[PDB]
Amino acid sequence: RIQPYHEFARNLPVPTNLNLIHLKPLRGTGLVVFSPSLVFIAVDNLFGGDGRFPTKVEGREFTHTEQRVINRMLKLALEGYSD
Amino acid sequence: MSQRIREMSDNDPRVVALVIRQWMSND
Amino acid sequence: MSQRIREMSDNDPRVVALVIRQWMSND
Amino acid sequence: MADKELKFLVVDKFSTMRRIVRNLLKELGFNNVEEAEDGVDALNKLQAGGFGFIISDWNMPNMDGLELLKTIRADSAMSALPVLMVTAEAKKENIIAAAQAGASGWVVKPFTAATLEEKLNKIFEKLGM
Amino acid sequence: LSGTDKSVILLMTIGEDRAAEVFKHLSTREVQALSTAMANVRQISNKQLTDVLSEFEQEAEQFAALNINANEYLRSVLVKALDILETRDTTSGIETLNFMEPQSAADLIRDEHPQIIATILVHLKRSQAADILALFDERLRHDVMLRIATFGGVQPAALAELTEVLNGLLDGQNLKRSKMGGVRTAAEIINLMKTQQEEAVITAVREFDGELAQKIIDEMFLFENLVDVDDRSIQRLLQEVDSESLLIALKGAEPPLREKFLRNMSQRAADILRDDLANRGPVRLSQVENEQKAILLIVRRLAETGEMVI
Amino acid sequence: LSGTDKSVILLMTIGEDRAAEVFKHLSTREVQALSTAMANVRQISNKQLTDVLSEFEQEAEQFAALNINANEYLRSVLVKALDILETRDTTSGIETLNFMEPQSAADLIRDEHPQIIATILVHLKRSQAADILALFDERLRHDVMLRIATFGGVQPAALAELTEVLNGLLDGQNLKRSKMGGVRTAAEIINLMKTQQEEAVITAVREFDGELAQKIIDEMFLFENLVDVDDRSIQRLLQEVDSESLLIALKGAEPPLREKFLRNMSQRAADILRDDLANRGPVRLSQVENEQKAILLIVRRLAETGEMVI
Repeated sequence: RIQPYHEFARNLPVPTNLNLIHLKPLRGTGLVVFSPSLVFIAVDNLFGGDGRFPTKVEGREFTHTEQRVINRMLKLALEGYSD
Repeated sequence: MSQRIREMSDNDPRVVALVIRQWMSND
Repeated sequence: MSQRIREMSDNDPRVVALVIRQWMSND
Repeated sequence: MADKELKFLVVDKFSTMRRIVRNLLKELGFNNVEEAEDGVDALNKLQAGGFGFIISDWNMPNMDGLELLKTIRADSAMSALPVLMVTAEAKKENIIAAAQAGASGWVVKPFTAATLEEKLNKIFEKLGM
Repeated sequence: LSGTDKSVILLMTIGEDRAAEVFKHLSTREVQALSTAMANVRQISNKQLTDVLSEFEQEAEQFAALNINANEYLRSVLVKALDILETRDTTSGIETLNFMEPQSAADLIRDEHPQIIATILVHLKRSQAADILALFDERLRHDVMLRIATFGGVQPAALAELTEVLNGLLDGQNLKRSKMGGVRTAAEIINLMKTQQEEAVITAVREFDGELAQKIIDEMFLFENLVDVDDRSIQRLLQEVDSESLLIALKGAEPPLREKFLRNMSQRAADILRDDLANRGPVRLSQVENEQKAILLIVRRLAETGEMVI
Repeated sequence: LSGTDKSVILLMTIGEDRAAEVFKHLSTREVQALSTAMANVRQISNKQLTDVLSEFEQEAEQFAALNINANEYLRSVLVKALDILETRDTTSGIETLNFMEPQSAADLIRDEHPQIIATILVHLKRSQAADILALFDERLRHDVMLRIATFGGVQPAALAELTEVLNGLLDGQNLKRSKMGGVRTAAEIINLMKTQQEEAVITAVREFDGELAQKIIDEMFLFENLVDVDDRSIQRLLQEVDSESLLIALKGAEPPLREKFLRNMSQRAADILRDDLANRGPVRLSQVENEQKAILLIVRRLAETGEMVI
């Protein structure tokens, strides 16, 4: 879907993990948006979560371990996108 | 540290391996 | 200050580290 | 149109969520926003008066959203004050209890700015604002 | 010192080249175990060196060295004149599929093809295969039994491939070496809580899942279950429990458990304990809980030594 | 001299190059501790040198030196032939997550993901995890318990990353090493004030927050609470309190506390104290407060030695 930036911002659930990326040599800053549900699912899978107890988003900031998990996911996503 | 260290260093590695295997089996 | 200072200075640093570790553990 | 000088009280146990809600309200044209960390502080600030709308979280320390809503409704001076409920889990029993308590609206985390704007517009239309 | 420790000291004291040469004649499991043990070495004393060297000499004389490498020698002799370690590894895997818990093996092979399950169980011990089959559902268990009854033999290549796959799965499991996460670990955690939070957690788990809470309850020793323990174990327990500690702990115990303890004591001691219980004033619940915790620790210690059956 | 002091003297007396070489074989915590201890060194006497050198020689002979660097030797042997310190560090972090106060650890991991909390508690001791769970709210605690009940194991990489993050948080906390700022510190401050300002501060804090004042009150020993202390501790206290000091202090004490003190004294001494109280004239409140402060200091000294329970 192609739409103005304000419409895209208006349809983003909050809070959310927003990652700024650069696509060299093109000029500008790209965004990789990770929903909290996906982050929680990845954290569950990485740390032995059975998946039977979904974690409800309380609106809190991501912890340092969650930040590192997001880091790893973003690195994998950027490698895949570049390839 | 007598000559026993040097004498043991000249033993066949297979002998050392068998001694190690027996020691681990006895555990 | 007898020769013991010089003898201790020639010891392996790993030995000194292990002695330090044991001393700190005993605290 | 709703009065842009309407005073909003945002109650949540997380400061980041309160800041996000305040920024969303500012983007909607409401600049008079105050924040409360729990139900006790929210009630203390309500006793000061001057508020026209409340956005409160369900699970908060020392007082949950349902008890705060019941206390607000039990007060004659604030029984008509609209309260918006924001939660992380939309259990049917909790929603029914809040509706019986007199909740003006319900929002489920996570949500978008469009959903919050729609809820505010619906609440204002119901109140004739 | 264990044999692994002696071997590690020997490898450390012979030089890096000699130790590397010795590793070439050792299996992967032995090399991994020695490397793990070599990792945690912090110091080797004079006795730990001299005794190890002397024992190594006596062991080298025990089997009188010799034993040229069997595989290379056999291959050379066969080539000049004209199974083996693969057969030994298959036999070891057969052994490995018998020392495991029946539940673990059953869960490992539950999703396998019924013919594969039957083939695996044929090479296993009768008791282990019997226990594994007991944990399967009716249909799958009976299908495996019928396939066993008509087992026609497996080619060596297919058996070797199955053994290799099972070895890979076992290597993955050992790398994981799953830390105890079942109801037993929670029960151990729950038993060390205060009564308030322990009961609250138990009730909440029952609210979520009554079966799960019951499993945790069945795996926990929260006192008041010593009535179900045999008289001999209780009598053994009383020899290690202080009289005052037992008196304080039994103050908050139910009359059935109190009579269970009294019946296992001597009549004079039973009368003394009854008089002390009747005469001693109220005791704070925290002290009684602490004494019961100490008695439970004594019970656990006795059970670990085999002197008490729970 | 502690072992750290002896190690510091040894490092100072072997030269800068040798000390630097020794630091390369020590962990970061040990190096930091030695550097901190080396910082405060002002003088090393003849005994502090000779005894340290002799003890170092006897210790080097105790484990007979040896113990070539395990990591480098193991790596070389594995490379030539074909966990470790990472596993040891993970084990140490497991130990580190058990020696802390349950409240501190619970607050540290309160905001973590429930699966992360469950994973951490699985590797912890049963008692420590039980205490941590007791401090969580009902919903989060029960969610963590349910996740523990269905714990399926964690990959080594994720566990290592979590351990590294926890180690970083612990390093930050230790760098802070938060000086005691809770209600206990204020209670210690308040107990050393005069009665006027002490009561004024307590009343004002209650005006601001009754719960906060009650917490400070519960953490302070402002006398008149010795009635709630056991009889044995009071009897032990009377052996260290001067008769005149007790007489002056008990002049302004309530009749319940006065009878509590009298009941723990011998009957002749109790009668003497009663007669002195009845016959002695009025005593200035400042002197009574000073005597009560001295008695409280004696109580604190006895409690620190374990002879008195508060």
